[PDB]
Amino acid sequence: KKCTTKEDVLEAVKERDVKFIRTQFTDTLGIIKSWAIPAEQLEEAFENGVMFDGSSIQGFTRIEESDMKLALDPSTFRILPWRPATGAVARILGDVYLPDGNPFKGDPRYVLKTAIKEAEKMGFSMNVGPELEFFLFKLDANGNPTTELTDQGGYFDFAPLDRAQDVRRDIDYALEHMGFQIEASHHEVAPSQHEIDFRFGDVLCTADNVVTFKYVVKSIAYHKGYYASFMPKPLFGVNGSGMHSNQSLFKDGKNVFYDPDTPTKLSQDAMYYIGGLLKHIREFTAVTNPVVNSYKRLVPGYEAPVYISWSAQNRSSLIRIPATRGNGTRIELRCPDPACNPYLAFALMLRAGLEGIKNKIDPGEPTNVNIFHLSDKEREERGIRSLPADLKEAIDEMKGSKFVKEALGEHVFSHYLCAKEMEWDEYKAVVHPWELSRYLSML
Amino acid sequence: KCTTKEDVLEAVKERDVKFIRTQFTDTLGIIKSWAIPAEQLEEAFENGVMFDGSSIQGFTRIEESDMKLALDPSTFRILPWRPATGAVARILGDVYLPDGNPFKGDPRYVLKTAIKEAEKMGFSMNVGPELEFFLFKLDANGNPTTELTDQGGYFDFAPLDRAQDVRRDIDYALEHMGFQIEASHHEVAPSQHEIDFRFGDVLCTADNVVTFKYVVKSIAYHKGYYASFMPKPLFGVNGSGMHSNQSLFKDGKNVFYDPDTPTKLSQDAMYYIGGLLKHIREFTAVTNPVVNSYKRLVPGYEAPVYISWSAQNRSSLIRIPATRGNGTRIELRCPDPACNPYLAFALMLRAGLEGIKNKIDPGEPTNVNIFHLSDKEREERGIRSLPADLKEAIDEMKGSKFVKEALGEHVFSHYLCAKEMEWDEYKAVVHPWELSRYLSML
Amino acid sequence: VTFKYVVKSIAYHKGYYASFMPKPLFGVNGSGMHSNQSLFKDGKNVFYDPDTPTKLSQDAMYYIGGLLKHIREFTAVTNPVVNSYKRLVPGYEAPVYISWSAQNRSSLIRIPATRGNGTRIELRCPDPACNPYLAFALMLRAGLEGIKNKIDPGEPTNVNIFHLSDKEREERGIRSLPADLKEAIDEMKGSKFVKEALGEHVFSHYLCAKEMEWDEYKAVVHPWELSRYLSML
Repeated sequence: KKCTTKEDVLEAVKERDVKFIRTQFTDTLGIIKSWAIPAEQLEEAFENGVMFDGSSIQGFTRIEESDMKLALDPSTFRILPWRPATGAVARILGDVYLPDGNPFKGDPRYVLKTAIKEAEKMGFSMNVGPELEFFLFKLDANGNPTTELTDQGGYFDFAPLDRAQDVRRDIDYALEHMGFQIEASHHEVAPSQHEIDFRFGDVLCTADNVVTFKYVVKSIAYHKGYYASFMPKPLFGVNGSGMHSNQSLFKDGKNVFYDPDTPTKLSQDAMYYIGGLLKHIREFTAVTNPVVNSYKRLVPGYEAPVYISWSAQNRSSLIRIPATRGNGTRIELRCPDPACNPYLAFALMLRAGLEGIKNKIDPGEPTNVNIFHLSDKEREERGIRSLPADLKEAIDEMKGSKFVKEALGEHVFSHYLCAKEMEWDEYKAVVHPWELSRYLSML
Repeated sequence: KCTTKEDVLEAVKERDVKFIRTQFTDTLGIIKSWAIPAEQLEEAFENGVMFDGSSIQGFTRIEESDMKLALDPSTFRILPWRPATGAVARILGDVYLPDGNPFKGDPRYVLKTAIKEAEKMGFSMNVGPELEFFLFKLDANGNPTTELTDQGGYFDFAPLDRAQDVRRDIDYALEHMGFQIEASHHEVAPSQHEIDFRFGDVLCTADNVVTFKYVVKSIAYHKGYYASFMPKPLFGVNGSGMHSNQSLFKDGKNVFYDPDTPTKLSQDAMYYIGGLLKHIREFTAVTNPVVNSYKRLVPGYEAPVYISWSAQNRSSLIRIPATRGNGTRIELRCPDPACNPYLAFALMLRAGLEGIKNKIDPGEPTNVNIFHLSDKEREERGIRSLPADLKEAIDEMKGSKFVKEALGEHVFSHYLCAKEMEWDEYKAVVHPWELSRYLSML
Repeated sequence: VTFKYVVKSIAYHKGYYASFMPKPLFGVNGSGMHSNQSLFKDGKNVFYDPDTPTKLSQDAMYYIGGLLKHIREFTAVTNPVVNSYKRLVPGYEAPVYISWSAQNRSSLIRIPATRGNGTRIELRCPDPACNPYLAFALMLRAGLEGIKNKIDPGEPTNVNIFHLSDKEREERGIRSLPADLKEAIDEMKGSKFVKEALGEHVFSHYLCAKEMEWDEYKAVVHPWELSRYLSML
């Protein structure tokens, strides 16, 4: 049954011996945040809100407002798929308020809700189906994460068939009976790599679910003796991990990307939505691909795209349009990796698409050729631009962008860019073992 | 018997089936799968399932990659393990392009076309396959090795230790998903085993050979061992083959049997053999698919490296067992377990059919030891060899119109480009045998 | 011959090892024995012709033509072991394509800039495992029949041969050296030119021993096979 009121939640806590409640939120960068509330404190939390330190979201960097209130949302209450001896555990989410009663604009979830409100002002709602690729590694003798493989299978192989076969099934079962409604899962291209495909769904509940997925999957794997890694590129020379984001807009339950009267059966407003996405994706690549290691995945030779193009036929464009029509018409954006903040990243896809629809942004021609095999002049003649090559280059693009600044809000915009600037400055000064291998003998 | 999607959904509910697995192969015989939650199954039966065709045909080309699997309810089978989370089952189906026509690059589709062509003459094919594997140890980290589990030989009662129980559990698991073993025995090499399955229609049999490999492997892994289907994992002992016994039936009767001929074989039996002998060189690349396959096809062991048929010599490339009647059969001995069985059985079927349509004489049987003859002696007999390595098998197949039409152009070309890349990789490797032979010498 | 065991003895005695394997390490250059040769007659270089624009005699061209006509027939002499054909793979110094040129320095046969007395032809396929007596004997025999029979070597190949298609090479008629020792053995087994130049004794002794060598190698199961297939099949 569906939890709608706090009394539904409080009744369900009683009936199922739920002993601890975990809040679930993200900081600016997409790190999963939480704290533990005993069941005994929960009714008061529904009454007065819960005070907490906003530095958890916005960092310690600046003197700003820091005592926030979490107004719990009973419809986000969901029992977690493990039963400790101590009792059942659940998660819940909420809205963060400043002491004056105004919503805190720096919560990524509020940022998505404002994009939702914009789409609603135009009569639209957005669905998303994410595709989460990940790696299943071994723990070393101390229980630490490693990159040790659990299998050497490839794309859609029925692998692994040892003990890890049971762990993979466990992860699937836990999500399904949490209530995820997985559509499918397969082995992906690289050794020990996997993909679980979410059901298409309301964008807010989807972004909420992507965060929950990350730690449920890690906890299941850890407790079985394995490690689930959402690194974009843990291993050189094999495929990285992405989070392709299929999406569509609806006007009261009618897919707005479908139009049965056109030769492709795609609507005009679908193409404008693509045009807006292609117009701004460079300016927020730092959001969808947020760490240094993201751009080791954004290199040629694998499932990762590097060139800004759209296409139906070519399964490797940045924007790909599946063959499905009718209600399930969607466009797939392939560049994002799973290290991103899904709230900030879905919100900017939605804002970009809504601008393309509002401004009639023609996306141009589709690129059906292999873009890797082309020359610069051909790409230049085609006008085929490439995504930022590294995090610094992505940051600078974002820095100059008033679209991204408006969509995210100045708080989030500036907090994000400062911290990413600092991480690159830490990365750039490191002398890597590859440098000694190449240069120590030589120089 | 599973006949309808309503039979399946009821059995899924009744037997607590929580996960369904699809089951298919790519162009190169690799087994492929994805997992469907049992909550998705009713929608899957109604709408099909969309999946990436790069699973079957690879990534090397821009071609149609959005396929649809239409689930076939009569291929639903519960797997022989019971996880705490609930039961598991495998299912197959037919693959469709978005425009609604069948996808021709599916190896199962290639076999149906051979079945469909053979039905234009009123012929149907049965297969009883004999699968050899090695039961090896795992190392400390749970990974495969070639370390022996026993030192027994042909038809020995061995192992008698804990691996005695693994072998039994493997035979038990297959029998109780409905494989109907005829017999299993220890094979010539140490730690080598063979399971002989009952005769069935070639489509059911090819589906079951795919199921068998991952079932056997998963059972062995879960008991702490490894089941290996390499052709030649170990130098200087026997390799593993997939001998493929076959019968053709018409009007209910065995096409190969004739009670009135001296050997009690029908004429079409000899024509079927002639067709196989004519074309076998041209699809050794399919029945013997990897580089390691031609370390098994060297003289000295159970492997047949010469093209000939016989009833008397057990080691001829084509053998006729003494059984007559409705069980008259033809054993084609050269294949190994790495082959795509949909592609192998279809090519055998077409080749046999070609022999019957064009009345291809098989020539004389070879009743002697072909190894113990000279190179001129066998040329006196006109006895040819099977290709000596993968590159040679590739070159024989690239120039074959029979193979190209039987597989279709998409399969033919994909298969050849991939195998050509595999050989171009292997031929540049500097092996440790070369250092041992040459480092001091040169 | 003196060079190989003097170097080996010197190296051993100082704590090192000198290796003439054609290809001891994968993925880095193999080792060749490049063979510069010149013909002389009455104290003058047969290959040099001042009055031609290129300054190469017509006899130089006939000598290259003879080498090209016959190099496939005795690659098993110039490259005599299994490991020879792991250097005869694309990507490194070693040729695999039967061509000639001056401007391209990759060529199987190259003509350096040198003119006058130092005019020479360079054959780049041999490696230091070959028998120099047999390899030079067949070099000289092949070039001599090119001069005897006025064998025209065709056009030089100045482009990068790797960057072409088998249609491009089939258009140009650029053939490949034997890819492994078995292919070289078969090619030599049928050459009447190699048999007559070497004599029945050497010809048959050499081929029987090389076939025995191949049969031993072809049956071995290599670790590369266990890495690739053991977990997969």
